[PDB]
Amino acid sequence: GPSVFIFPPKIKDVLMISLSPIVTCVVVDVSEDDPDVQISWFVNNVEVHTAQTQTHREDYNSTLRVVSALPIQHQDWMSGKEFKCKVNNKDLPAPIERTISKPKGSVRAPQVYVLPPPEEEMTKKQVTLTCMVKDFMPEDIYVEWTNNGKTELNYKNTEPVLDSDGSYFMYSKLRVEKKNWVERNSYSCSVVHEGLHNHHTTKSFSR
Amino acid sequence: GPSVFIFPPKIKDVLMISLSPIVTCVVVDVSEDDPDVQISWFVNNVEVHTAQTQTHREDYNSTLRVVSALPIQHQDWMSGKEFKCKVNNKDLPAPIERTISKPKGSVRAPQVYVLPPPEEEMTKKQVTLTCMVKDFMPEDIYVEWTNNGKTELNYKNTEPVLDSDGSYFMYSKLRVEKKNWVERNSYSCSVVHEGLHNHHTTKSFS
Ligand SMILES: *[C@@H]1O[C@H](CO[C@@H]2O[C@@H](C)[C@@H](O)[C@@H](O)[C@@H]2O)[C@@H](O[C@@H]2O[C@H](CO)[C@@H](O[C@@H]3O[C@H](CO[C@H]4O[C@H](CO)[C@@H](O)[C@H](O)[C@@H]4O[C@@H]4O[C@H](CO)[C@@H](O[C@@H]5O[C@H](CO)[C@H](O)[C@H](O)[C@H]5O)[C@H](O)[C@H]4NC(C)=O)[C@@H](O)[C@H](O[C@H]4O[C@H](CO)[C@@H](O)[C@H](O)[C@@H]4O[C@@H]4O[C@H](CO)[C@@H](O)[C@H](O)[C@H]4NC(C)=O)[C@@H]3O)[C@H](O)[C@H]2NC(C)=O)[C@H](O)[C@H]1NC(C)=O
Ligand SMILES: *[C@@H]1O[C@H](CO[C@@H]2O[C@@H](C)[C@@H](O)[C@@H](O)[C@@H]2O)[C@@H](O[C@@H]2O[C@H](CO)[C@@H](O[C@@H]3O[C@H](CO[C@H]4O[C@H](CO)[C@@H](O)[C@H](O)[C@@H]4O[C@@H]4O[C@H](CO)[C@@H](O[C@@H]5O[C@H](CO)[C@H](O)[C@H](O)[C@H]5O)[C@H](O)[C@H]4NC(C)=O)[C@@H](O)[C@H](O[C@H]4O[C@H](CO)[C@@H](O)[C@H](O)[C@@H]4O[C@@H]4O[C@H](CO)[C@@H](O)[C@H](O)[C@H]4NC(C)=O)[C@@H]3O)[C@H](O)[C@H]2NC(C)=O)[C@H](O)[C@H]1NC(C)=O
Repeated sequence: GPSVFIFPPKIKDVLMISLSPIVTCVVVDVSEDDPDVQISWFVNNVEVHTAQTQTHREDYNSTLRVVSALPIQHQDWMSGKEFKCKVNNKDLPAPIERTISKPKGSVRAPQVYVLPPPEEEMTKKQVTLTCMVKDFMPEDIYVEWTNNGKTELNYKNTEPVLDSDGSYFMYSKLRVEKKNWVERNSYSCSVVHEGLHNHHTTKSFSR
Repeated sequence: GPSVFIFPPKIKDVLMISLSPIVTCVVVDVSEDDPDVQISWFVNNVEVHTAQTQTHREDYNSTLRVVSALPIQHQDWMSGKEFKCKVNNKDLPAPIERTISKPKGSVRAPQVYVLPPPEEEMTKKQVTLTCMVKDFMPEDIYVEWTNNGKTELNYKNTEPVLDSDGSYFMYSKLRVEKKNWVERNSYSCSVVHEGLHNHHTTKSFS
């Protein structure tokens, strides 16, 4: 029969009041001969009727996939309410129910540092700027590099790693032209995390 | 019936000639009522007879698990030969065969840099050293920090990340006593990868 997966909102979406967090319930292995799936949503066991649901074909193996997106209030996530999807179908011996909520635990703001290129790289045409983000809990975080406020082109993030004390760390690596680095630059690391004031902080090499 | 999974050697083991790389074949859902499975191993379709096999109980669900560990020659893995386990038993309708080999692809040696602590930490008793390992392919790598050659305790590695040019990078973070680092400079980053000369390099602060 079908299988159901449940997915949280993106951390940036739930921490920035201007964005639209969504909880998503995905039904896979739905039969082409029985596409009708009934999906019911609950918030702390109260049924709600606001989800947007769409069906598509998975050509890889001739099955259907149903995607149900529930728009949520930021504060319902942050306050630890439980979101539940209940999936019914003729091809199921019982409804499938999946639940998700913001895990309850310690909160510690990240310490953010920007590191210059290693000295040995300074003979190269392109150099590497590193943003160290550490000591944070929970692991959910959003990190980007920006230049003059514009979300940067060539950076890449590591995933968070569990440190020896139970906090997490990650690094963000930015490649830049050495010319741009030595000349007046505004490269900045920007971090979104629930432990920060206004859920956001930036670090830069200069003002 | 049973299911068979096959696992590669650890990258450090297969790159270091002093270590012992192993290819492992795991049979799950063996019946406690019929524990006997026959496992045969082949390298480039040549049967080999050196594997060590054990059986044990999985009490979670009253099944057995059989683990067969083939000690391999490093060059067989590195040259792209296929390793095959073949699992049989009197009640299977046909044997189950699993194969594994080193993935094909390009090789790029890592560039390794050590980064000092952020200047903000330099007023603290403990500081953070960073080893930046980048531009490598394939993603299989081993990275550690050492202190006067002794493998260090308090470091943690990121996993590799796919970079914009199809190569990989990672970082390794080590916490040290500041006094000790500024005085003795005893900490170095050691990297084991296919692309390096002797499959190894070490990087120190200058
Ligand atoms: C038929 O084919 C399909 C398709 O196959 C795939 O695609 C084709 C083209 C081929 O390439 C093929 O090789 C591929 O496999 C098969 O469908 C797949 O079925 C398997 C199940 O068999 C599914 O596997 C689960 O995947 C989960 C992860 O899914 C995400 O990530 C993968 C990539 O890593 C994506 O492919 C998926 O689409 C998912 O992506 C996420 O989707 C979210 C929802 O949209 C996104 O979030 C939303 O994003 C929007 C913006 O877009 C907004 O931001 C919203 O706010 C937000 O909500 C999200 O961004 C996106 N992420 C990414 C990274 O892209 C796994 O989580 C899951 O693992 C769990 O379950 C396993 C049991 O099945 C178990 O073994 C695991 O241990 C794990 O168990 C859980 O563990 C946690 C703890 O960690 C516990 O809490 C739980 O208790 C426990 N739960 C359970 C249930 O056990 C599965 O591995 C796969 O998702 C699915 N793919 C697709 C595309 O649908 C199908 O099976 C084939 N059928 C047959 C019969 O062969
Ligand atoms: C009865 O219960 C048992 C036990 O259950 C478990 O334990 C209990 C207590 C509960 O906690 C329960 O929740 C647990 O599940 C059940 O047994 C399990 O059965 C499932 C299958 O149903 C097995 O799932 C596969 O797992 C593979 C990964 O296994 C490793 O990682 C897990 C942790 O994630 C470990 O638990 C395992 O033990 C494995 O660990 C590895 O073991 C290696 C061998 O020992 C180690 O390597 C060796 O290490 C030594 C040093 O120690 C040397 O270095 C050697 O050199 C070296 O070789 C290795 O270090 C170690 N790793 C880790 C991290 O520990 C998955 O890979 C596999 O996925 C494939 O197959 C799926 C289909 O089954 C498919 O959907 C997946 O997509 C995936 O498919 C593959 O995809 C790739 C591309 O992505 C393709 O290339 C392949 O073609 C494709 N393959 C296939 C076949 O399609 C499975 O998920 C599970 O391992 C097993 N657990 C154990 C412990 O045995 C049992 O099912 C129950 N029975 C019943 C009837 O209920």
